[PDB]
Amino acid sequence: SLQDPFLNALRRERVPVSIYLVNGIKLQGQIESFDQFVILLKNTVSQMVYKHAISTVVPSRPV
Amino acid sequence: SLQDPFLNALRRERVPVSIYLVNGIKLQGQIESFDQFVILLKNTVSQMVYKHAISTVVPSRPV
Amino acid sequence: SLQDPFLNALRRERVPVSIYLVNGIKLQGQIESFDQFVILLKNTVSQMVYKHAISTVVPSRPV
Amino acid sequence: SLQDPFLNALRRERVPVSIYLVNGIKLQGQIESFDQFVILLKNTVSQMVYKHAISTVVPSRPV
Amino acid sequence: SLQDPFLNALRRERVPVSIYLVNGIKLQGQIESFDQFVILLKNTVSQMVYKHAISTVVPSRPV
Amino acid sequence: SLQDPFLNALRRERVPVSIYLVNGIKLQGQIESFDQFVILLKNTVSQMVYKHAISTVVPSRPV
Repeated sequence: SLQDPFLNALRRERVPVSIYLVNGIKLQGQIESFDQFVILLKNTVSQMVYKHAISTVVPSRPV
Repeated sequence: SLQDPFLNALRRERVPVSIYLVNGIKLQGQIESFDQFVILLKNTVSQMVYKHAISTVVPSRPV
Repeated sequence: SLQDPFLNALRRERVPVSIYLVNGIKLQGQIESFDQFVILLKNTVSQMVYKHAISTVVPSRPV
Repeated sequence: SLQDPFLNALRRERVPVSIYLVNGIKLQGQIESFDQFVILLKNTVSQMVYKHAISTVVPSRPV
Repeated sequence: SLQDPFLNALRRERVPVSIYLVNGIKLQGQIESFDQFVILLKNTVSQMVYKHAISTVVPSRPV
Repeated sequence: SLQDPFLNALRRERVPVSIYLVNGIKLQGQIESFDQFVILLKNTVSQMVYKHAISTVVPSRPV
């Protein structure tokens, strides 16, 4: 399983990520937390993103 | 695990939220209730939103 | 479970609803019936709507 | 399950239906066959439609 | 029960098909292979199409 | 199944692929890794792509 270690790295390293949604919208922030269905992306406020609506998670720099 | 405590906080605190749909539409209101598949968003009327159609849930202020 | 009591109320009360689809289209009618996957929306004819394509169900008045 | 008796009627009665897709596209023809995942819509040729891509099935007249 | 015989025919007969995606995009080629999640569509190269992203499979002539 | 051998080939051969997303976006890079839900596409950085958001995987040359 790749998803947990990948999201976990981005979390620990408080890396600025771009979460791209299935509709094309680009969300940005740091990954605050995550579970099986959602990812909490912190920014001005924490927003709960559903994984099912995420197409791709792009770190802003190598990890 | 994240989703339930997160939606639960927004509920108790009767916090104005913006639910963004996969189609880009922004719904607004307070979270009245929720289960495994839907979230009741109260406004002028209660509307049943399917989670599968939700991309992101954004509280209008920190919690 | 919120979905079943919610759709059930709209049914019994023969309330005019607007079913919004993931593509943005707004369907209208009364909820004739429903099961795990589809909702029968009566109008001129009964049309079978797949829940997976529904974003939000909006009653035309409080219930 | 409402889906099977509903599609079955449309089949037996060889009723002209409009299948609306999640992308907004309107397909037309008669329902030739169907199973748990797909519907064969006959027209000039039989096309296999995935139910997951169908938003709504609209008969061209009451049944 | 319909999907396998249908794709199997298109395969054996090496029939030019149009695979329409949920996003509207039209793919073309012959069905090289398929299992239960994805379809190999041969063209200039073989491309793996996810069935979940396919709305409709349209043969270019009757079968 | 064919997904695993197909992605595995593209991996071993470090073949430039185009992953097309359900939103129309074309991702490019080499397949670094993959599991049941996601594909790590290496580029400038590794990005985690959800398979559910992938429509088609197109190698840049035959394999």
